Amino acid sequence: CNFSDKEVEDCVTNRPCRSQVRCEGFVCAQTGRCVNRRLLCNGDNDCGD
Amino acid sequence: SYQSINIPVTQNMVPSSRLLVYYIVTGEQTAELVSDSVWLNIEEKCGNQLQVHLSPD
Ligand SMILES: [Ca+2]
Repeated sequence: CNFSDKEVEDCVTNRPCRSQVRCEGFVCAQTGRCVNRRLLCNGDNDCGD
Repeated sequence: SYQSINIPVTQNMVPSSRLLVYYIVTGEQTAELVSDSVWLNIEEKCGNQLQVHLSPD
């Protein structure tokens, strides 16, 4: 048959999105992982990069 | 911004008062009680303000 049994299309949406899950910690710049503020400068790469 | 402490100074304060201000903030999973206080110097205004004088002078 064929690969790709799924299609995704772009949309325009007025609907609001609440995806902004809060991060009290440090939001990693590239990865956006929410690391605890205590893990900065501990010598471990707890974020990415 | 936060509201000022706007409360009027009351007659029960007149010798002196102490303002303490505090909040608990519970960031991450751990609470910290945060607080400050200042000494308030209030006028020695009497509540009844009794005054005495002789009628002739
Ligand atoms: Ca680290």
